[PDB]
Amino acid sequence: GPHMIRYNRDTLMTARDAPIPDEMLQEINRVAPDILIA
Amino acid sequence: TRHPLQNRWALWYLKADRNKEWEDCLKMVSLFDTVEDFWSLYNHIQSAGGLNWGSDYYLFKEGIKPMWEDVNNVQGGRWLVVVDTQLLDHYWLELLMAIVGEQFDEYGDYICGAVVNVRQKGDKVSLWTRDATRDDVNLRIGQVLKQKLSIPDTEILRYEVHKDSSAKPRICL
Ligand SMILES: C[n+]1cn([C@@H]2O[C@H](COP(=O)(O)OP(=O)(O)OP(=O)(O)O)[C@@H](O)[C@H]2O)c2nc(N)[nH]c(=O)c21
Ligand SMILES: [Cl-]
Ligand SMILES: [Zn+2]
Ligand SMILES: [Zn+2]
Ligand SMILES: [Zn+2]
Ligand SMILES: [Zn+2]
Repeated sequence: GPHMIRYNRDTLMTARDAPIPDEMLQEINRVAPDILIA
Repeated sequence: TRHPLQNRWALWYLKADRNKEWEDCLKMVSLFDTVEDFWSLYNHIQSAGGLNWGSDYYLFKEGIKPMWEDVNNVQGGRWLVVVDTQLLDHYWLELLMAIVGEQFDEYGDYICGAVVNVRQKGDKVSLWTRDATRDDVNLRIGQVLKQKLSIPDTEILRYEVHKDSSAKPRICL
């Protein structure tokens, strides 16, 4: 089988981007509306 | 563009409410399992430093509740980092990147999740691990933690056993 999938800090930071997926928006607004910034 | 993570992670949020038991303040917010969704979530929720006092974030592997009582945590413990706002945000985000990026070498299976507590007395960032009896594993995890978060050698981190928290550090680094 394949190796563990890893992302070092530089790779994650470069990948950092934009709207969020609507499903995610729905979930945050429904259970934790006060933390949402969107 | 899709970059899958090794694990699927759940963000939980605890909003203080003096008229609720602790567990009833805890809510699972969203799950994600790609880098893109990790950043979408992080970029569109309140930073740890921006949370009201008494509030928490938890980031735990799918299927693990962020509770001492969870079968995955009951024999476990946490590395604890005490703070005293940019420093707190930095500790939290560096820790999140280290865990979702699987940066704990061969000990990733022992990672349960991370916790940030926002408190007037002093904010806390913790890394929960599976087995408090494995000093070798937890020491290595602690060393990566201090390195990734740029914690000074003079700040002595404590590894605390959950069973004790539920009722003195087992390890110090
Ligand atoms: C992580 N956790 C916290 N609690 C409750 O929350 C308290 C710890 O609360 P806390 O872990 O959020 O830290 P805090 O800085 O607020 O604690 P303090 O320094 O003692 O003031 C415990 O006394 C429990 O009542 C918990 N209660 C249960 N049953 N299970 C848990 O996993 C759990
Ligand atoms: Cl950071
Ligand atoms: Zn390879
Ligand atoms: Zn190999
Ligand atoms: Zn998925
Ligand atoms: Zn940082």
